[PDB]
Amino acid sequence: ADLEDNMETLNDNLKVIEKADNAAQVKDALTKMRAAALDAQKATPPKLEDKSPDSPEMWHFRHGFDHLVGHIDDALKLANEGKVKEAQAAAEQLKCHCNHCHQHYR
Amino acid sequence: ADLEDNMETLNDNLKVIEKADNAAQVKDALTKMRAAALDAQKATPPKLEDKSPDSPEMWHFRHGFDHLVGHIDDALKLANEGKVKEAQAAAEQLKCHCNHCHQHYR
Ligand code: HEC
Ligand code: HEC
Ligand code: NI
Ligand code: NI
Repeated sequence: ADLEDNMETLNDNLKVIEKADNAAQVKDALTKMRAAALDAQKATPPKLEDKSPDSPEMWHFRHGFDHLVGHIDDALKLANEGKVKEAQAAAEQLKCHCNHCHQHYR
Repeated sequence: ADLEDNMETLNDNLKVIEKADNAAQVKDALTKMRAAALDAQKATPPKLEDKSPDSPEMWHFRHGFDHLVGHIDDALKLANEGKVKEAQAAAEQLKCHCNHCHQHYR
């Protein structure tokens, strides 16, 4: 899968969590988001195609996925503890991670 | 200044920027936010007193302020270009940083 695919997965599944018709859909969507974020961390965004892997722009891009994965894991822990409403509230706060990275690099 | 006064400065100046309609107003408010964030960048929240300076929790707290200052700096550059509406949109996006740190450490 490519970066565009990963971003579609992130977008669809964030919306799944918001509209989840049952509690179990939340964990499943978070699981897919986690994998998409780790896959996207290994891509080069078009606006950074000139930059080397050691460039500060690429460093911040990769770090954004690490941080998103950490907050996905926090929400997964809540869901796995049965605190699914808390997990859904935590998932809503993931949008700020999308917005921040996009501000820089989308 | 203390943490609570620094936080009040950030809180009030976000609204100053939203209320503004010219580049000088936005620049002046962003400059005040920058000074507040810096004054608190080296401090320690109550819930982290018993933590090493290099602990993961302290490191994430400090990265919170460093990253907020970076995005204030980016919004300042927009104001300095006369890009009032873009600077205001960047300022509104700062709220993600506020809520992210609070949810971890408030
Ligand atoms: C960087 C660390 C990112 C994070 C976190 C998220 N996204 Fe992203 N996104 C990023 C880039 C660099 C791009 C541009 C990709 C390109 O090839 O142009 C995008 C793009 C999107 C898109 C549009 C995809 C397309 O087909 O053009 C969507 C729908 C999208 N991103 C969604 C999305 C969501 C919902 C995120 C949070 C859960 C998210 N992204 C995180 C970089 C980064
Ligand atoms: C961590 C890196 C933070 C960032 C970024 C922001 N804030 Fe914050 N805030 C933080 C702490 C640890 C605290 C509590 C301090 C304590 O000793 O309890 C706060 C508190 C506030 C408050 C309430 C003030 C009070 O006296 O309780 C407000 C109104 C506030 N913070 C606003 C605010 C805004 C608008 C921010 C972004 C622009 C922001 N904070 C960032 C830690 C951190
Ligand atoms: Ni975090
Ligand atoms: Ni950033």
